[PDB]
Amino acid sequence: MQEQYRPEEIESKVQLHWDEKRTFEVTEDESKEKYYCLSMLPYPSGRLHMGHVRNYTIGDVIARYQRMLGKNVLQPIGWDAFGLPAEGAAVKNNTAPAPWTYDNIAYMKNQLKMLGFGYDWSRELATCTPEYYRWEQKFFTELYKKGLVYKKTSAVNERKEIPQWFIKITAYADELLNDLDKLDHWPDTVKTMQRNWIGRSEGVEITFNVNDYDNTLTVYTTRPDTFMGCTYLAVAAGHPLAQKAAENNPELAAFIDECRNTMEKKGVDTGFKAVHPLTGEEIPVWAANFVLMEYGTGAVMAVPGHDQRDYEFASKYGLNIKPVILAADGSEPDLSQQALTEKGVLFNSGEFNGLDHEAAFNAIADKLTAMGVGERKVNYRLRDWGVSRQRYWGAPIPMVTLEDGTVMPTPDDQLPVILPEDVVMDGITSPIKADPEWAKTTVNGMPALRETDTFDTFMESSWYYARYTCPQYKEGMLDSEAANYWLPVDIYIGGIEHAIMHLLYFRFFHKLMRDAGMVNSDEPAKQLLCQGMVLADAFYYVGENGERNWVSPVDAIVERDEKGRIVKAKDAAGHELVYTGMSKMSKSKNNGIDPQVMVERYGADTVRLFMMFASPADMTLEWQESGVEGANRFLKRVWKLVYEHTAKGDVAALNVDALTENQKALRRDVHKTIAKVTDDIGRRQTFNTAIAAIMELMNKLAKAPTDGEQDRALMQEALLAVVRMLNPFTPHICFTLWQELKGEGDIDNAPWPVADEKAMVEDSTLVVVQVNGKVRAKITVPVDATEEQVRERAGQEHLVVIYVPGKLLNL
RNA sequence: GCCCGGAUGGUGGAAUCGGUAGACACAAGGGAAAAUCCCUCGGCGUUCGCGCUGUGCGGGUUCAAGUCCCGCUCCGGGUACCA
Ligand SMILES: [Mg+2]
Repeated sequence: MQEQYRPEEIESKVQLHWDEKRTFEVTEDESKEKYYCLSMLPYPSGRLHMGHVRNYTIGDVIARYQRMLGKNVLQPIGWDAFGLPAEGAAVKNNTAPAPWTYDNIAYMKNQLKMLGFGYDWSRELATCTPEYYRWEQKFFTELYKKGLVYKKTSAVNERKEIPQWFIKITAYADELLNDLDKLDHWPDTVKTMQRNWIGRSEGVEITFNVNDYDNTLTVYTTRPDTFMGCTYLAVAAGHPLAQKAAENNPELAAFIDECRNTMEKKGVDTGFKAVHPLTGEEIPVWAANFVLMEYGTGAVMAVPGHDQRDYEFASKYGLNIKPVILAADGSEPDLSQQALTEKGVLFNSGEFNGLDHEAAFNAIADKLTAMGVGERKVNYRLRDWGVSRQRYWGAPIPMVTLEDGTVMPTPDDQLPVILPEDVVMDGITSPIKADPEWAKTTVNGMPALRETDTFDTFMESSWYYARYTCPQYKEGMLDSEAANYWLPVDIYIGGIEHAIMHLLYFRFFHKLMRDAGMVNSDEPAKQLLCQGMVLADAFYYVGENGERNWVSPVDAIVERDEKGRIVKAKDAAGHELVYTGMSKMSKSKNNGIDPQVMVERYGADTVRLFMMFASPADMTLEWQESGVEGANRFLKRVWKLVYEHTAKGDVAALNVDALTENQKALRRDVHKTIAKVTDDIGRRQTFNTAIAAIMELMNKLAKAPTDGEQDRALMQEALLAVVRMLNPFTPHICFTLWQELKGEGDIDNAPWPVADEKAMVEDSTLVVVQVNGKVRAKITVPVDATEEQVRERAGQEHLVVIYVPGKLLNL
């Protein structure tokens, strides 16, 4: 055994070994309990960032630990490889998105190996290859044939009316919302975000006649109980009613054009009068900047007495404000300053007077419904999923338009529709749109023009978790047996910022696949763990020109007070720096830290250990070089204790019967430590305290004598235990130390240590004696003494009723 | 302005159970320039044994609150008129 620990001499040999033995490659083995540990797949930007390192170290810790518990563990890796950055890099360099992307995959793959992540590399996928995207193209054709796909012009952000393909995600909204109650092991924050994003709404559509106007006008309301307080209707700027009025009304015309471009209220009277269906009285119709064209019908019944936006519009333009709901105490409301918003009992409402809110809602709805001018309607904030982009670097959309004018899917025997990778980019137009020949094809015997827009990249990320189960299956999108063996994912790890995009889409996609017969479960992941951001100090100076210039913390020369807080700071050019604290990492604050640099400076194991020790997985992590150094020193001390132990040669069989009292207490701490680290990693997922627990045991182990045969036999049992406990975190050093300790086989398939129950029995326990809360004594008592026995030993104490067994007496 | 989180030593963080506050580590300081190693370290008071105090500020429950409830202050993050 070398005296010095040198990761440059250990890590790449161990990595090569994991590749040569295919250590982390797995199959669908029915004789073992499965565990699917998934980290959000990287985008191949060019190099790993510290967030990848954190995300993927947490997943690797869990994957390795679950393998040591005897489970069959799937930990897959792949590349979300289409998307926008590659077209910008292609143009800037003078290349193409494909070769740039594949070069990045190669470089980042080598980085992930250099971190020692135990992936099943046989299942590696890059989502830009036709072997991947072909199945989403087929799947999109099936969705279309099932009526879940349509095309429409919609406003994207300046503002454009762009045609797009939509998947009807709203067909599944109820279930996406309802099934959140199944998600016990997702965090409350992500669930609430999804609930609010979905925005389920129960209401009524109400249709109005409109004088001297060709069509009726339908509004959506969530408060039909306030119907007799409706003093005007309001319509979105883009509504066809406003469009019409706008032909004779230049005031309106300019308002409608103002709105197309650009929380104040703004509006123009359209001059149209709608007829109130109950009273029969005319009310004015206004165009209003606060009504969304895209939601509901894009028109509202305005009740300024009881909706604050309607109140502020009516106050500004002098429209009638009419009260129809009473205050909590049955008094008429004070509307002199703002709307009365709470649901109450109606007044000023004729036949509907005295009705409470639920009764009012129902009665006014029932009456409009029977009059043929209302109907109950559930709406959603959630929009349908717009899946097309006017971009080149993505999966082609499998639709065609025949010479006819007719629209249909690309035939089965013409899938995949292949994105050509050999292209020159002009910056301006997609190569498959710039070339008129590419879109020309033939379908059902006739000349067609095929779609040139491509899929948004969330299309590929919505199902990759499932394809990892059967990545080389050529017969379909999924081998249902393989997918149902591995799914649902046991734990999915990735940031909270994906909460209402990817983390909603993959739930939807899972359900589509369920309803196609492809999987047999309702949800794709049991547990979601959202790891915190990695932070770093940030500094700037102000130039003579008044501009802020940000300076990397490595270039900061800081000065620290008596208590170590930063009091001044300068750069080597002499600029006075202002310290802004720990801050999210960015190129803008110039405070990013390159994990490659750190891996080369300290070794992967040090970087992994620091990242798991510094803070709980779900909280923010403050990157501190003094902290990383501290981790490196710990591993060096573990290396030292093993070197000195093995230097003494082989070990006698431990004889538990003949152990000394000290020996017995020391062994007790080995086994308690095993029990805690197990519970911390396996159930609590408190990785930082699991490590602290190992460190506290080492501190004792470094003190134990090791001359007598038994002392050494005990250290052997301790160190075999420590090396295994540390292995999910620091597997390179631990792989090597296991061999030095002559552990059996490779550490990766060694059994996780189990605490010996015999080793942990206490002869005695300590009891704190308090008088009136404040501690006045401490006493040792048998782990079997009765109250009165305990309270008697209590009484005997010269300084010395509530009693917790084994813990506390308070008098 | 909304919805959802936070607040413990000089610092990151422990306290899982309402029951010994500060494990573990960093930073300091003392020990045998740099590096390693070993001991001290919440604040104040001290006759060096210890005493009083202490979890942003208030209050409620409790025999007992960092923990559970309710206010106030101050810190972060999402969401842009969804009728
Ligand atoms: Mg603090």
